Amino acid sequence: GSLTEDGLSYKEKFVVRSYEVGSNKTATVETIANLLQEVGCNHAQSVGFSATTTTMRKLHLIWVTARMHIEIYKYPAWGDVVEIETWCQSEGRIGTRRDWILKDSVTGEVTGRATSKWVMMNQDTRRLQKVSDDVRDEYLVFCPQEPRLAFPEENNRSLKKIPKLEDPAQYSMIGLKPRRADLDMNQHVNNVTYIGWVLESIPQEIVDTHELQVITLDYRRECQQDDVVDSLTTTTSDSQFLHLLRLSGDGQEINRGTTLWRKK
Amino acid sequence: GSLTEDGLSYKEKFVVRSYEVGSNKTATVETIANLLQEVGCNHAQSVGFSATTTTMRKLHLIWVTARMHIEIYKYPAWGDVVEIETWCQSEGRIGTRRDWILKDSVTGEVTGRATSKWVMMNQDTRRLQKVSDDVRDEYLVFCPQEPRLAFPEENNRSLKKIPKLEDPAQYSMIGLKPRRADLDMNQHVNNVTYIGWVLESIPQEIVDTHELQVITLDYRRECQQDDVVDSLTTTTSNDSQFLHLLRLSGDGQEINRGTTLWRKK
Ligand SMILES: CC(C)c1cc2ncccc2[nH]1
Ligand SMILES: CC(C)c1cc2ncccc2[nH]1
Repeated sequence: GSLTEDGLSYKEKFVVRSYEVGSNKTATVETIANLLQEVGCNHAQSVGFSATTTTMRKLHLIWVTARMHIEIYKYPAWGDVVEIETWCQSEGRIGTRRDWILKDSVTGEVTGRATSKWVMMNQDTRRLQKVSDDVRDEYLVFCPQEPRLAFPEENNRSLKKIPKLEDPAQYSMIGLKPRRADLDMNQHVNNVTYIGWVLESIPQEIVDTHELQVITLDYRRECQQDDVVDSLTTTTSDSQFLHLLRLSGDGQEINRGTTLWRKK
Repeated sequence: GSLTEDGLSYKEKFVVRSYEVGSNKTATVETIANLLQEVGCNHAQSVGFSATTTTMRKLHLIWVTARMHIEIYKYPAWGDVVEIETWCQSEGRIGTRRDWILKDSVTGEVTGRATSKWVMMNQDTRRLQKVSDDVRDEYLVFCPQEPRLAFPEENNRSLKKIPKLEDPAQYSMIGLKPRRADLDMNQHVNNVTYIGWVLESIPQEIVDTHELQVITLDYRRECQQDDVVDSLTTTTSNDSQFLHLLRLSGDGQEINRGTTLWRKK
Protein backbone atom coordinates (compact mmCIF):
# COMPACT_ATOMS: atom_id res chain seq x y z
CA GLY A 1 0.00 0.00 0.00
CA SER A 2 0.97 3.64 -0.43
CA LEU A 3 -0.14 7.24 -0.07
CA THR A 4 -1.35 8.70 -3.40
CA GLU A 5 0.69 11.35 -5.29
CA ASP A 6 -0.85 14.33 -3.39
CA GLY A 7 -0.34 12.56 0.00
CA LEU A 8 -4.02 13.16 0.94
CA SER A 9 -5.33 9.54 0.53
CA TYR A 10 -4.01 5.97 0.74
CA LYS A 11 -4.49 2.87 -1.46
CA GLU A 12 -3.88 -0.79 -0.82
CA LYS A 13 -4.58 -4.01 -2.75
CA PHE A 14 -5.79 -7.25 -1.07
CA VAL A 15 -6.09 -10.80 -2.49
CA VAL A 16 -9.31 -12.38 -1.03
CA ARG A 17 -8.37 -15.48 1.12
CA SER A 18 -10.00 -18.95 1.27
CA TYR A 19 -11.19 -18.51 4.92
CA GLU A 20 -12.51 -14.94 4.19
CA VAL A 21 -15.39 -16.07 1.91
CA GLY A 22 -18.91 -17.35 2.57
CA SER A 23 -21.21 -19.88 0.78
CA ASN A 24 -21.19 -17.94 -2.59
CA LYS A 25 -17.32 -18.03 -2.61
CA THR A 26 -17.25 -14.20 -2.19
CA ALA A 27 -15.89 -12.11 0.72
CA THR A 28 -18.24 -11.76 3.73
CA VAL A 29 -19.23 -8.22 4.86
CA GLU A 30 -17.06 -8.91 8.03
CA THR A 31 -14.04 -9.59 5.74
CA ILE A 32 -14.76 -6.27 3.92
CA ALA A 33 -15.03 -4.43 7.30
CA ASN A 34 -11.68 -5.99 8.49
CA LEU A 35 -9.97 -4.85 5.16
CA LEU A 36 -11.43 -1.32 5.72
CA GLN A 37 -9.88 -1.29 9.26
CA GLU A 38 -6.52 -2.60 7.91
CA VAL A 39 -6.22 0.04 5.16
CA GLY A 40 -7.27 2.74 7.72
CA CYS A 41 -4.45 1.59 10.08
CA ASN A 42 -1.85 1.54 7.25
CA HIS A 43 -2.93 5.08 6.28
CA ALA A 44 -2.54 6.33 9.93
CA GLN A 45 0.93 4.69 10.14
CA SER A 46 2.00 6.27 6.82
CA VAL A 47 1.16 9.82 8.02
CA GLY A 48 2.91 9.53 11.43
CA PHE A 49 0.32 8.16 13.89
CA SER A 50 1.18 6.30 17.17
CA ALA A 51 -4.05 5.50 16.42
CA THR A 52 -3.63 8.78 18.30
CA THR A 53 -1.92 12.08 17.52
CA THR A 54 0.82 13.67 19.77
CA THR A 55 -1.75 16.00 21.44
CA MET A 56 -4.20 13.10 22.01
CA ARG A 57 -1.42 11.09 23.74
CA LYS A 58 -0.59 14.09 26.00
CA LEU A 59 -4.29 14.50 26.97
CA HIS A 60 -5.17 10.73 27.24
CA LEU A 61 -7.67 11.01 24.32
CA ILE A 62 -8.78 8.30 21.82
CA TRP A 63 -11.21 8.01 18.87
CA VAL A 64 -14.22 5.70 19.08
CA THR A 65 -16.57 4.79 16.21
CA ALA A 66 -20.01 6.36 16.46
CA ARG A 67 -21.31 5.00 13.10
CA MET A 68 -20.23 2.69 10.27
CA HIS A 69 -22.14 2.65 6.90
CA ILE A 70 -21.18 0.21 4.11
CA GLU A 71 -22.72 -0.27 0.62
CA ILE A 72 -21.54 -3.19 -1.56
CA TYR A 73 -22.48 -3.58 -5.27
CA LYS A 74 -20.33 -6.72 -5.85
CA TYR A 75 -18.47 -8.80 -3.25
CA PRO A 76 -14.99 -9.86 -4.48
CA ALA A 77 -14.53 -13.58 -5.14
CA TRP A 78 -11.94 -15.88 -3.48
CA GLY A 79 -8.56 -15.13 -5.19
CA ASP A 80 -9.72 -11.78 -6.64
CA VAL A 81 -7.71 -8.59 -5.98
CA VAL A 82 -9.66 -5.66 -4.48
CA GLU A 83 -8.15 -2.12 -4.31
CA ILE A 84 -9.32 0.11 -1.48
CA GLU A 85 -8.69 3.87 -1.30
CA THR A 86 -9.22 5.68 2.05
CA TRP A 87 -9.03 9.24 3.37
CA CYS A 88 -10.07 11.25 6.47
CA GLN A 89 -11.76 14.61 6.97
CA SER A 90 -12.32 16.82 10.02
CA GLU A 91 -15.97 17.68 10.76
CA GLY A 92 -15.29 20.84 12.81
CA ARG A 93 -15.50 20.18 16.57
CA ILE A 94 -18.03 17.27 16.21
CA GLY A 95 -15.49 14.57 15.28
CA THR A 96 -13.78 13.11 12.23
CA ARG A 97 -14.88 10.94 9.32
CA ARG A 98 -12.97 8.17 7.46
CA ASP A 99 -14.27 7.25 3.98
CA TRP A 100 -13.41 4.36 1.64
CA ILE A 101 -13.93 3.36 -2.03
CA LEU A 102 -13.54 -0.32 -3.08
CA LYS A 103 -12.65 -1.22 -6.71
CA ASP A 104 -12.11 -4.41 -8.71
CA SER A 105 -8.38 -4.21 -9.51
CA VAL A 106 -8.81 -5.84 -12.97
CA THR A 107 -11.79 -3.75 -14.22
CA GLY A 108 -11.23 -0.54 -12.23
CA GLU A 109 -14.99 -0.51 -11.51
CA VAL A 110 -16.29 0.71 -8.08
CA THR A 111 -17.64 -2.37 -6.25
CA GLY A 112 -18.40 -0.72 -2.88
CA ARG A 113 -18.13 2.35 -0.66
CA ALA A 114 -18.09 3.08 3.08
CA THR A 115 -18.14 5.94 5.56
CA SER A 116 -17.52 6.08 9.34
CA LYS A 117 -18.01 8.82 11.97
CA TRP A 118 -15.60 8.97 14.94
CA VAL A 119 -15.97 10.91 18.22
CA MET A 120 -13.28 11.91 20.75
CA MET A 121 -13.30 10.22 24.18
CA ASN A 122 -11.10 10.53 27.30
CA GLN A 123 -9.72 6.95 27.57
CA ASP A 124 -9.70 6.94 31.43
CA THR A 125 -13.17 8.47 32.22
CA ARG A 126 -14.80 7.26 28.93
CA ARG A 127 -16.40 10.74 28.61
CA LEU A 128 -17.04 12.05 25.07
CA GLN A 129 -15.84 15.53 24.07
CA LYS A 130 -15.47 18.01 21.20
CA VAL A 131 -12.27 18.09 19.09
CA SER A 132 -9.72 20.71 20.25
CA ASP A 133 -7.90 23.28 18.00
CA ASP A 134 -4.55 21.45 18.34
CA VAL A 135 -6.15 18.15 17.15
CA ARG A 136 -7.84 19.80 14.14
CA ASP A 137 -4.45 21.34 13.17
CA GLU A 138 -2.83 17.87 13.16
CA TYR A 139 -5.62 16.51 10.91
CA LEU A 140 -5.34 19.44 8.46
CA VAL A 141 -1.82 18.28 7.54
CA PHE A 142 -3.08 14.98 5.98
CA CYS A 143 -6.75 15.58 5.04
CA PRO A 144 -8.19 17.19 1.89
CA GLN A 145 -9.35 20.72 2.77
CA GLU A 146 -12.22 20.77 0.17
CA PRO A 147 -15.02 18.19 0.90
CA ARG A 148 -14.49 14.70 -0.53
CA LEU A 149 -17.37 12.34 0.24
CA ALA A 150 -17.80 8.62 -0.49
CA PHE A 151 -21.60 9.33 -0.13
CA PRO A 152 -22.09 12.79 -1.64
CA GLU A 153 -25.83 12.46 -2.65
CA GLU A 154 -28.28 14.69 -0.73
CA ASN A 155 -30.27 12.83 1.99
CA ASN A 156 -28.41 9.54 1.33
CA ARG A 157 -28.76 6.37 3.53
CA SER A 158 -25.52 7.03 5.51
CA LEU A 159 -27.06 9.94 7.48
CA LYS A 160 -30.53 8.48 8.29
CA LYS A 161 -31.81 8.42 11.90
CA ILE A 162 -32.21 4.84 13.25
CA PRO A 163 -35.12 4.09 15.65
CA LYS A 164 -35.02 1.72 18.65
CA LEU A 165 -36.43 -1.80 18.07
CA GLU A 166 -39.57 -2.43 20.20
CA ASP A 167 -40.02 -5.72 22.12
CA PRO A 168 -40.98 -8.37 21.08
CA ALA A 169 -38.38 -8.77 18.29
CA GLN A 170 -39.30 -10.95 15.28
CA TYR A 171 -35.93 -12.81 15.42
CA SER A 172 -33.17 -13.19 18.05
CA MET A 173 -29.82 -14.84 18.81
CA ILE A 174 -29.16 -14.86 22.57
CA GLY A 175 -26.06 -15.31 24.71
CA LEU A 176 -23.37 -14.15 22.28
CA LYS A 177 -19.94 -13.81 23.98
CA PRO A 178 -16.58 -12.62 22.59
CA ARG A 179 -13.59 -14.99 22.54
CA ARG A 180 -9.88 -13.88 22.39
CA ALA A 181 -9.93 -13.80 18.55
CA ASP A 182 -12.64 -11.08 18.80
CA LEU A 183 -10.30 -8.73 20.74
CA ASP A 184 -7.90 -6.14 19.31
CA MET A 185 -4.24 -5.62 20.46
CA ASN A 186 -5.51 -3.41 23.36
CA GLN A 187 -7.90 -6.21 24.60
CA HIS A 188 -11.05 -4.34 23.48
CA VAL A 189 -13.75 -6.06 21.36
CA ASN A 190 -12.93 -5.35 17.65
CA ASN A 191 -15.56 -3.08 15.95
CA VAL A 192 -16.16 -5.77 13.28
CA THR A 193 -17.34 -8.30 15.92
CA TYR A 194 -20.45 -6.11 16.53
CA ILE A 195 -21.33 -6.40 12.77
CA GLY A 196 -21.12 -10.21 13.06
CA TRP A 197 -23.35 -10.20 16.16
CA VAL A 198 -25.96 -7.97 14.41
CA LEU A 199 -26.09 -10.41 11.47
CA GLU A 200 -26.44 -13.49 13.71
CA SER A 201 -30.17 -12.79 14.21
CA ILE A 202 -30.93 -12.60 10.43
CA PRO A 203 -32.60 -15.93 9.46
CA GLN A 204 -30.33 -18.30 7.50
CA GLU A 205 -33.00 -18.45 4.67
CA ILE A 206 -32.48 -14.68 4.04
CA VAL A 207 -28.68 -15.18 3.90
CA ASP A 208 -29.11 -18.13 1.49
CA THR A 209 -31.46 -16.26 -0.93
CA HIS A 210 -30.30 -12.63 -0.69
CA GLU A 211 -27.12 -10.58 -0.79
CA LEU A 212 -26.49 -7.83 1.80
CA GLN A 213 -26.41 -4.48 -0.10
CA VAL A 214 -26.32 -1.86 2.74
CA ILE A 215 -25.54 -1.93 6.50
CA THR A 216 -25.74 1.10 8.86
CA LEU A 217 -24.61 0.56 12.44
CA ASP A 218 -24.58 3.06 15.38
CA TYR A 219 -22.18 2.23 18.26
CA ARG A 220 -23.33 3.51 21.71
CA ARG A 221 -21.42 1.49 24.33
CA GLU A 222 -18.59 -1.03 24.44
CA CYS A 223 -19.16 -4.79 25.05
CA GLN A 224 -16.56 -5.75 27.71
CA GLN A 225 -14.58 -9.05 27.43
CA ASP A 226 -16.79 -10.61 30.18
CA ASP A 227 -20.17 -9.20 28.91
CA VAL A 228 -22.90 -11.31 27.12
CA VAL A 229 -24.96 -9.90 24.22
CA ASP A 230 -28.41 -10.49 22.70
CA SER A 231 -28.96 -9.72 19.00
CA LEU A 232 -32.52 -8.72 18.02
CA THR A 233 -33.96 -8.19 14.48
CA THR A 234 -37.42 -7.25 13.06
CA THR A 235 -38.35 -7.03 9.34
CA THR A 236 -39.42 -3.47 8.33
CA SER A 237 -40.07 -4.05 4.59
CA ASP A 238 -35.70 -6.00 -1.38
CA SER A 239 -35.89 -6.94 2.35
CA GLN A 240 -35.03 -4.41 5.13
CA PHE A 241 -34.44 -5.11 8.82
CA LEU A 242 -34.11 -3.07 12.04
CA HIS A 243 -31.44 -4.35 14.53
CA LEU A 244 -30.62 -3.95 18.21
CA LEU A 245 -27.71 -5.40 20.29
CA ARG A 246 -28.12 -5.17 24.04
CA LEU A 247 -26.39 -6.65 27.12
CA SER A 248 -28.08 -9.95 28.07
CA GLY A 249 -28.52 -9.10 31.70
CA ASP A 250 -29.74 -5.56 32.26
CA GLY A 251 -30.75 -4.89 28.60
CA GLN A 252 -28.40 -1.91 28.15
CA GLU A 253 -28.23 -0.90 24.45
CA ILE A 254 -24.77 -1.30 22.86
CA ASN A 255 -25.71 -0.87 19.10
CA ARG A 256 -28.65 -0.24 16.78
CA GLY A 257 -28.70 -0.59 12.97
CA THR A 258 -30.46 -1.38 9.71
CA THR A 259 -29.67 -3.73 6.80
CA LEU A 260 -31.01 -3.80 3.20
CA TRP A 261 -30.84 -7.09 1.25
CA ARG A 262 -31.38 -7.75 -2.51
CA LYS A 263 -32.84 -11.07 -3.75
CA LYS A 264 -30.23 -13.05 -5.75
CA GLY B 1 2.81 -17.16 -3.94
CA SER B 2 4.32 -19.77 -6.24
CA LEU B 3 5.43 -23.39 -6.59
CA THR B 4 9.20 -23.78 -6.07
CA GLU B 5 11.55 -24.63 -9.00
CA ASP B 6 11.06 -28.44 -8.68
CA GLY B 7 7.23 -28.03 -8.44
CA LEU B 8 7.15 -30.20 -5.25
CA SER B 9 6.47 -27.40 -2.67
CA TYR B 10 4.81 -23.96 -2.53
CA LYS B 11 5.83 -20.64 -0.90
CA GLU B 12 3.86 -17.53 -0.06
CA LYS B 13 4.63 -14.29 1.79
CA PHE B 14 2.14 -12.58 4.16
CA VAL B 15 2.25 -9.11 5.79
CA VAL B 16 0.84 -9.44 9.37
CA ARG B 17 -2.37 -7.27 9.70
CA SER B 18 -3.47 -4.94 12.55
CA TYR B 19 -6.50 -7.13 13.51
CA GLU B 20 -4.37 -10.36 13.36
CA VAL B 21 -2.22 -9.53 16.44
CA GLY B 22 -2.72 -9.93 20.20
CA SER B 23 -1.57 -7.93 23.29
CA ASN B 24 2.19 -8.22 22.46
CA LYS B 25 1.57 -6.80 18.92
CA THR B 26 2.51 -10.21 17.41
CA ALA B 27 0.34 -12.63 15.38
CA THR B 28 -1.94 -14.91 17.44
CA VAL B 29 -1.59 -18.72 17.02
CA GLU B 30 -5.10 -18.57 15.32
CA THR B 31 -3.69 -16.06 12.77
CA ILE B 32 -0.74 -18.46 12.14
CA ALA B 33 -3.17 -21.42 11.71
CA ASN B 34 -5.35 -19.37 9.23
CA LEU B 35 -2.14 -18.46 7.18
CA LEU B 36 -1.20 -22.22 7.19
CA GLN B 37 -4.70 -23.04 5.77
CA GLU B 38 -4.43 -20.24 3.15
CA VAL B 39 -1.00 -21.35 1.84
CA GLY B 40 -2.25 -24.99 1.81
CA CYS B 41 -5.26 -23.92 -0.32
CA ASN B 42 -3.08 -21.90 -2.74
CA HIS B 43 -0.78 -24.94 -3.11
CA ALA B 44 -3.79 -27.26 -3.91
CA GLN B 45 -5.11 -24.78 -6.50
CA SER B 46 -1.65 -24.44 -8.11
CA VAL B 47 -1.38 -28.23 -8.69
CA GLY B 48 -4.91 -28.66 -10.14
CA PHE B 49 -7.25 -29.40 -7.19
CA SER B 50 -11.05 -28.78 -7.29
CA ALA B 51 -9.78 -29.58 -2.12
CA THR B 52 -10.44 -32.97 -3.75
CA THR B 53 -8.85 -34.87 -6.63
CA THR B 54 -10.81 -36.14 -9.73
CA THR B 55 -11.14 -39.67 -8.23
CA MET B 56 -12.31 -38.21 -4.86
CA ARG B 57 -15.12 -36.23 -6.57
CA LYS B 58 -16.20 -39.36 -8.50
CA LEU B 59 -16.47 -41.40 -5.25
CA HIS B 60 -17.78 -38.53 -2.99
CA LEU B 61 -14.64 -38.57 -0.76
CA ILE B 62 -13.09 -35.68 1.24
CA TRP B 63 -10.08 -35.15 3.56
CA VAL B 64 -10.63 -34.31 7.22
CA THR B 65 -7.94 -33.25 9.72
CA ALA B 66 -7.10 -35.89 12.31
CA ARG B 67 -4.26 -33.88 14.02
CA MET B 68 -2.61 -30.45 13.84
CA HIS B 69 0.78 -29.80 15.58
CA ILE B 70 2.35 -26.30 15.60
CA GLU B 71 5.62 -25.10 17.17
CA ILE B 72 6.45 -21.37 17.17
CA TYR B 73 9.89 -19.95 18.14
CA LYS B 74 9.00 -16.28 17.36
CA TYR B 75 5.57 -14.85 16.46
CA PRO B 76 5.78 -12.25 13.63
CA ALA B 77 5.03 -8.66 14.62
CA TRP B 78 2.29 -6.43 13.12
CA GLY B 79 3.61 -5.23 9.69
CA ASP B 80 6.30 -7.95 9.48
CA VAL B 81 6.50 -10.22 6.41
CA VAL B 82 6.44 -13.99 7.10
CA GLU B 83 7.28 -16.56 4.36
CA ILE B 84 5.64 -19.96 4.61
CA GLU B 85 6.69 -23.03 2.59
CA THR B 86 4.31 -26.03 2.43
CA TRP B 87 4.30 -29.51 0.90
CA CYS B 88 2.32 -32.78 1.13
CA GLN B 89 3.29 -36.43 1.43
CA SER B 90 1.38 -39.68 1.08
CA GLU B 91 1.50 -41.98 4.16
CA GLY B 92 0.56 -45.19 2.31
CA ARG B 93 -3.08 -46.18 2.83
CA ILE B 94 -3.33 -44.43 6.29
CA GLY B 95 -3.83 -40.88 4.96
CA THR B 96 -1.78 -37.87 3.91
CA ARG B 97 0.32 -35.29 5.73
CA ARG B 98 0.76 -31.54 5.01
CA ASP B 99 3.86 -29.88 6.52
CA TRP B 100 4.88 -26.20 6.81
CA ILE B 101 7.99 -24.12 7.62
CA LEU B 102 7.63 -20.44 8.66
CA LYS B 103 10.51 -17.98 8.14
CA ASP B 104 11.17 -14.30 8.84
CA SER B 105 11.39 -12.87 5.30
CA VAL B 106 14.08 -10.31 6.27
CA THR B 107 16.43 -12.66 8.22
CA GLY B 108 15.63 -15.97 6.50
CA GLU B 109 15.55 -17.58 9.98
CA VAL B 110 13.00 -20.39 10.75
CA THR B 111 10.46 -18.93 13.19
CA GLY B 112 8.03 -21.89 13.32
CA ARG B 113 7.02 -25.28 11.91
CA ALA B 114 3.82 -27.29 11.64
CA THR B 115 2.54 -30.71 10.61
CA SER B 116 -1.00 -32.06 10.02
CA LYS B 117 -2.40 -35.58 9.46
CA TRP B 118 -5.45 -36.01 7.22
CA VAL B 119 -7.74 -39.05 6.84
CA MET B 120 -10.15 -39.93 3.99
CA MET B 121 -13.92 -39.78 4.69
CA ASN B 122 -17.04 -40.47 2.57
CA GLN B 123 -18.72 -37.04 2.49
CA ASP B 124 -22.29 -38.48 2.73
CA THR B 125 -21.96 -41.30 5.34
CA ARG B 126 -19.09 -39.57 7.27
CA ARG B 127 -17.33 -42.99 7.40
CA LEU B 128 -13.51 -43.02 7.46
CA GLN B 129 -11.57 -45.19 5.02
CA LYS B 130 -8.11 -46.09 3.70
CA VAL B 131 -6.56 -44.23 0.71
CA SER B 132 -7.16 -46.01 -2.65
CA ASP B 133 -4.47 -46.71 -5.35
CA ASP B 134 -5.95 -44.12 -7.74
CA VAL B 135 -5.77 -41.37 -5.06
CA ARG B 136 -2.17 -42.29 -4.14
CA ASP B 137 -1.23 -42.02 -7.86
CA GLU B 138 -2.72 -38.50 -8.03
CA TYR B 139 -0.68 -37.48 -4.95
CA LEU B 140 2.59 -38.89 -6.36
CA VAL B 141 2.43 -36.31 -9.17
CA PHE B 142 3.00 -33.35 -6.77
CA CYS B 143 4.62 -34.79 -3.61
CA PRO B 144 8.32 -35.47 -2.91
CA GLN B 145 8.92 -39.23 -3.19
CA GLU B 146 11.78 -39.27 -0.59
CA PRO B 147 10.64 -38.33 3.00
CA ARG B 148 10.67 -34.60 3.83
CA LEU B 149 9.58 -33.88 7.41
CA ALA B 150 9.02 -30.56 9.22
CA PHE B 151 9.52 -32.64 12.46
CA PRO B 152 12.20 -35.20 11.59
CA GLU B 153 13.50 -35.86 15.20
CA GLU B 154 13.03 -39.36 16.75
CA ASN B 155 10.79 -38.82 19.87
CA ASN B 156 9.37 -35.50 18.70
CA ARG B 157 6.18 -34.03 20.25
CA SER B 158 4.10 -34.20 17.01
CA LEU B 159 3.52 -37.99 17.33
CA LYS B 160 2.81 -38.28 21.10
CA LYS B 161 -0.34 -40.05 22.35
CA ILE B 162 -2.77 -37.63 24.12
CA PRO B 163 -4.79 -38.90 27.14
CA LYS B 164 -8.40 -37.99 27.97
CA LEU B 165 -8.88 -35.24 30.62
CA GLU B 166 -10.59 -36.62 33.79
CA ASP B 167 -13.45 -34.69 35.47
CA PRO B 168 -13.25 -32.37 37.38
CA ALA B 169 -11.22 -30.05 35.10
CA GLN B 170 -9.05 -27.36 36.74
CA TYR B 171 -10.35 -24.64 34.34
CA SER B 172 -13.35 -24.36 31.96
CA MET B 173 -15.15 -22.06 29.50
CA ILE B 174 -18.73 -23.25 28.96
CA GLY B 175 -21.34 -22.60 26.27
CA LEU B 176 -19.10 -21.72 23.32
CA LYS B 177 -21.09 -21.47 20.03
CA PRO B 178 -19.92 -20.78 16.45
CA ARG B 179 -21.15 -17.68 14.61
CA ARG B 180 -21.22 -17.29 10.75
CA ALA B 181 -17.64 -15.91 10.69
CA ASP B 182 -16.48 -19.26 12.18
CA LEU B 183 -17.84 -21.21 9.14
CA ASP B 184 -15.98 -22.06 5.92
CA MET B 185 -17.42 -21.66 2.35
CA ASN B 186 -19.14 -25.10 2.71
CA GLN B 187 -20.89 -24.01 6.00
CA HIS B 188 -18.72 -26.28 8.19
CA VAL B 189 -16.93 -24.94 11.32
CA ASN B 190 -13.39 -23.85 10.24
CA ASN B 191 -10.63 -26.07 11.80
CA VAL B 192 -8.99 -22.96 13.33
CA THR B 193 -12.12 -22.19 15.43
CA TYR B 194 -11.43 -25.40 17.47
CA ILE B 195 -7.92 -24.01 18.35
CA GLY B 196 -9.56 -20.79 19.62
CA TRP B 197 -12.08 -22.76 21.72
CA VAL B 198 -9.28 -24.92 23.26
CA LEU B 199 -7.39 -21.75 24.27
CA GLU B 200 -10.48 -20.09 25.80
CA SER B 201 -10.13 -22.19 29.00
CA ILE B 202 -6.45 -21.17 29.59
CA PRO B 203 -6.44 -18.53 32.40
CA GLN B 204 -5.82 -14.97 31.19
CA GLU B 205 -2.83 -14.74 33.69
CA ILE B 206 -1.01 -17.49 31.74
CA VAL B 207 -1.65 -15.67 28.42
CA ASP B 208 -0.40 -12.38 29.95
CA THR B 209 2.85 -13.90 31.37
CA HIS B 210 3.72 -16.68 28.88
CA GLU B 211 4.05 -17.30 25.15
CA LEU B 212 2.50 -20.41 23.55
CA GLN B 213 5.39 -22.55 22.20
CA VAL B 214 3.70 -25.83 21.12
CA ILE B 215 0.08 -26.92 20.48
CA THR B 216 -1.02 -30.48 19.52
CA LEU B 217 -4.68 -31.00 18.72
CA ASP B 218 -6.53 -34.24 17.78
CA TYR B 219 -9.85 -33.78 15.92
CA ARG B 220 -12.41 -36.61 16.51
CA ARG B 221 -15.83 -35.21 15.55
CA GLU B 222 -17.25 -32.10 13.91
CA CYS B 223 -19.05 -29.34 15.87
CA GLN B 224 -22.24 -28.62 13.86
CA GLN B 225 -23.44 -24.99 13.27
CA ASP B 226 -26.18 -25.48 15.95
CA ASP B 227 -24.00 -27.36 18.53
CA VAL B 228 -22.66 -25.83 21.85
CA VAL B 229 -19.17 -26.66 23.18
CA ASP B 230 -17.45 -26.78 26.60
CA SER B 231 -13.67 -26.22 26.74
CA LEU B 232 -11.85 -27.95 29.66
CA THR B 233 -8.19 -27.54 30.74
CA THR B 234 -6.01 -29.02 33.56
CA THR B 235 -2.34 -28.12 34.29
CA THR B 236 -0.01 -31.15 33.90
CA SER B 237 3.35 -29.45 34.69
CA ASN B 238 9.88 -21.92 33.57
CA ASP B 239 7.49 -23.96 31.34
CA SER B 240 3.75 -24.67 31.91
CA GLN B 241 1.94 -27.59 30.17
CA PHE B 242 -1.81 -28.20 29.93
CA LEU B 243 -4.12 -31.05 28.89
CA HIS B 244 -7.28 -29.98 26.94
CA LEU B 245 -10.67 -31.44 26.08
CA LEU B 246 -13.53 -29.97 23.96
CA ARG B 247 -16.87 -31.74 24.29
CA LEU B 248 -20.49 -31.05 23.29
CA SER B 249 -22.27 -29.18 26.11
CA GLY B 250 -25.25 -31.46 26.22
CA ASP B 251 -24.33 -35.12 26.02
CA GLY B 252 -20.57 -34.65 26.67
CA GLN B 253 -19.47 -36.19 23.35
CA GLU B 254 -15.74 -35.60 22.77
CA ILE B 255 -14.94 -33.44 19.70
CA ASN B 256 -11.17 -32.70 20.36
CA ARG B 257 -8.34 -33.37 22.82
CA GLY B 258 -4.94 -31.64 22.95
CA THR B 259 -1.94 -30.34 24.84
CA THR B 260 -0.20 -26.94 24.98
CA LEU B 261 3.31 -25.98 26.21
CA TRP B 262 3.94 -22.35 27.29
CA ARG B 263 7.23 -20.59 28.16
CA LYS B 264 7.51 -17.68 30.61
CA LYS B 265 8.22 -14.35 28.83
C1 LIG C 1 -17.85 0.13 20.83
C2 LIG C 1 -17.15 1.45 20.52
C3 LIG C 1 -16.95 1.60 19.02
C4 LIG C 1 -17.85 2.63 21.15
C5 LIG C 1 -18.01 2.97 22.46
C6 LIG C 1 -18.71 4.20 22.50
N1 LIG C 1 -19.07 4.96 23.57
C7 LIG C 1 -19.71 6.10 23.29
C8 LIG C 1 -20.00 6.53 21.99
C9 LIG C 1 -19.59 5.80 20.90
C10 LIG C 1 -18.93 4.61 21.19
N2 LIG C 1 -18.44 3.62 20.37
C1 LIG D 1 -11.86 -31.71 11.41
C2 LIG D 1 -13.22 -32.29 11.78
C3 LIG D 1 -14.28 -31.81 10.79
C4 LIG D 1 -13.20 -33.79 11.87
C5 LIG D 1 -14.23 -34.68 11.91
C6 LIG D 1 -13.67 -35.98 12.04
N1 LIG D 1 -14.29 -37.19 12.08
C7 LIG D 1 -13.47 -38.25 12.19
C8 LIG D 1 -12.08 -38.16 12.24
C9 LIG D 1 -11.44 -36.94 12.14
C10 LIG D 1 -12.28 -35.84 12.05
N2 LIG D 1 -12.01 -34.49 11.98
